[PDB]
Amino acid sequence: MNVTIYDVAREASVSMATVSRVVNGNPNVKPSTRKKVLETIERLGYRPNAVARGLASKKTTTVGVIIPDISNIFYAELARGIEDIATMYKYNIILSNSDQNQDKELHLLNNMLGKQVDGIIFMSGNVTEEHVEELKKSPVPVVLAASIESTNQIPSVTIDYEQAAFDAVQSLIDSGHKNIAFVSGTLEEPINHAKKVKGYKRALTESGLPVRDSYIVEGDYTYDSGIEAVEKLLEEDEKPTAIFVGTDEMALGVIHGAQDRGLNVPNDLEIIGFDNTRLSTMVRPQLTSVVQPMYDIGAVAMRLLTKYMNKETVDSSIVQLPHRIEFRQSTK
Amino acid sequence: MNVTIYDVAREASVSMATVSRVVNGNPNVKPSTRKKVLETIERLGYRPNAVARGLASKKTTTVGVIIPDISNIFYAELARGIEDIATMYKYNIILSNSDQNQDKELHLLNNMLGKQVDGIIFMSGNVTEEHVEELKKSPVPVVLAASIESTNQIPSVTIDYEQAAFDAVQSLIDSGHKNIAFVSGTLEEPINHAKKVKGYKRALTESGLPVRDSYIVEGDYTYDSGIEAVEKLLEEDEKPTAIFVGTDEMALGVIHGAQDRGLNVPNDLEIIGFDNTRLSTMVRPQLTSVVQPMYDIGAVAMRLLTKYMNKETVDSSIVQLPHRIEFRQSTK
Amino acid sequence: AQKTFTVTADSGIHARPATTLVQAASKFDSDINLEFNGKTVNLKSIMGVMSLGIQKGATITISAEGSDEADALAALEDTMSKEGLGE
Amino acid sequence: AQKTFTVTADSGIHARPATTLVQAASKFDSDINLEFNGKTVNLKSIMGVMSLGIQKGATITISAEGSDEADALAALEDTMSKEGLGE
DNA sequence: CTGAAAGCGCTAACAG
DNA sequence: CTGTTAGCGCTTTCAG
Repeated sequence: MNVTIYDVAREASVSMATVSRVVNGNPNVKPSTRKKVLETIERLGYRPNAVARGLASKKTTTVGVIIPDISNIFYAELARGIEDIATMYKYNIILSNSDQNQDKELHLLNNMLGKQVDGIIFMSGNVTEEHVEELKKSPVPVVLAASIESTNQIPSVTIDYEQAAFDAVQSLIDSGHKNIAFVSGTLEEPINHAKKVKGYKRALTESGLPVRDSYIVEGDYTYDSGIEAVEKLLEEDEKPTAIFVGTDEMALGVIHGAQDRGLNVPNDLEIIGFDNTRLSTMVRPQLTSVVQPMYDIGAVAMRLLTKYMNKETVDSSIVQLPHRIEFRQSTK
Repeated sequence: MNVTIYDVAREASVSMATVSRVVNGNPNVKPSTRKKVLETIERLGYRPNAVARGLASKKTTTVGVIIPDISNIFYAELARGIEDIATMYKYNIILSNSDQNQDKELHLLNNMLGKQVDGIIFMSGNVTEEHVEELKKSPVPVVLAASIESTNQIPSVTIDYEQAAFDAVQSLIDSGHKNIAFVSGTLEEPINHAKKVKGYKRALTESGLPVRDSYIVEGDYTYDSGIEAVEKLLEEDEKPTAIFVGTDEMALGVIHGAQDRGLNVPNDLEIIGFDNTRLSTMVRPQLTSVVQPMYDIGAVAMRLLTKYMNKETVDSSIVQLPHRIEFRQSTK
Repeated sequence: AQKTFTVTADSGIHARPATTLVQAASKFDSDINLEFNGKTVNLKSIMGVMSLGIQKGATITISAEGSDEADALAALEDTMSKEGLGE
Repeated sequence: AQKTFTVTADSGIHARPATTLVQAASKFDSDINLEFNGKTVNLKSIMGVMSLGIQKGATITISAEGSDEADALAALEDTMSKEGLGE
């Protein structure tokens, strides 16, 4: 434990500039004299100090990650995605929950940089103009993962929530649907307003079915917003023939409330979701959804950050990742 | 460059020791100076590097936390209650997934330790014998969370799994159940063989309603396994009027399972899960599940650990947070 | 100095809601106390509150004793309802 | 040096499966690259692999070439099998 | 209260 | 290959 590097320099009877080498598999050191020292090392119980080194070498081999909430499956999988990769590349990570609130993100980003990180993976649902003023000042590489960025000024990783919007709905147009509604999350959110509705919309105007502003019923992302969004859409008027939901947990509500009034999901109303989270199979008629690989985003995000931190010029700081449709049984 | 302790020393015209004492906000340094320094400080934009200070103080103000899988609902909540409190206590949390497998848990421990944590929230589904060995010889405090190990040699937080289960079965027994089975996670993991099955068993031999080792079918903790554990149990001579699932996801796979077979969960066979993650609500017959305070385990697992690091000592190193059930539609 | 609330929030005094009641009572110097079912706990200890297991419907008594009692009480009232736990 | 499989896992070459595969194929000196639907990428890169978008039922070809080339194949074949993504 | 060396353990130029 | 010489940026006994 306290047997410092110097303590070992004695057992091995070599300098410390030398154990420093053995410890890190340095450039040349006799196989006999290296396993000689590494030998008396384990003998003791010496444990290299990551803080002494951090200081002496200005690198910690730890990244800082700031996601809204590791409690919500979305981020957690994304987080898993990051961790496995940081580890794959011998990095420890520092996790902190911001909860999408403007101050903490900056506090954290400070404590982070203050805690001497080697890179930052930031993720939020609304990357304010200030954030970029902010994030661009950092002294280390920074990348967004599935995070809503505008000027494409700071490296990001994601899938075209716009195309994925279009592709998803199109599927529905191709089958004979003129009255297709759209449930979604907080309107004050880029992913929604910015790309979600955009895709949905152009989808129709592209087919010639301008859309009823009302046909964009929203709500907080829970299963609650589901039976909610349904009841409202239905009784209201026109009783759409198909729905589209901004996530999976909502799509579920969309499906039960539709079964509650009396409709048949596979038939009468065909619904379709986004994300395709575990729960996409955990429902009555399994929910056809638009695949968003949150694990690859995080995995990739961290990997990009890995190059930057190792100075390789791996350009295309804006990475897109294949999304896709998975029709299980929901949509005829 | 980036900015130093000595810098503030000039701009404030005080000694680096003065600057140190205000950043640390230690007692006594006249309001006259404590003030002067603090301006030189936020105007100059200083940020002290936690690494340099770690070396100096033997303290990093950050804890390691081995964890099975952060992607998993159960631990994701556990990891939020932790973080949540570690923040509350000005603590940063390093984190790496272990995958319940014995060798990683032991590599993380030294990577963590050498990184110099100040505490370690350890949590596994199977504490080993060699486990308590290296844990007892750790330099820094430690406590297990949503994890249990025999000898009680280590501080810890958890629930009464034996009672938690026994009460579930009981809820059924008293209702008119003689045949009730147990679909469970990996029997080779103590959480199952040690307290889950025991609870279940006794509950029966208690009311004198004996058990066929057959009724104890084993699945992994997957939604599918739940669909597989029901079809097997329905492929029994005298089918069980009730089942007890060691998870809610699993229980979700048992519910749909019976439905896709021909039984309507509430009547034909009542189903009671464990944990009470959001999922319970997302199912047709809302799933009645024993309740376990995930956030509370970590909340408490971490706060407790702050006591040990913060030298204060309070007695209850083996906390058992209460439980209860939540009867939804799934059963009486 | 104090008050009695009907904890009506589904999760009772648990999770994020709870971790806040325990934060807000820590911002005030006064001595804050919470009794429930006849046992008492420092409204400032996460390990104490969280270990009681207050369910929806329980009746709890938050009590302040000290210089700023009022600021806090007037404080653990707002939080209580802004976090919708009691009345 | 070469082998063709068909991912039969419902996630295809994604999440852990793909990292455990790359990783599994990142411990070999011999070169290795995965090809599919026209594109070919370094099977040693996490950015490359998760670019293809490989879904289930997709068909892929693993090609190794180097001093370890031989075992390189047995190794990834196993991991494809035991990780149950391709068979 | 407030300076003043004395380094925490390591690594990093640069010898040899 | 391997030593030797310096610090990295803070915090601390002690002193006055």
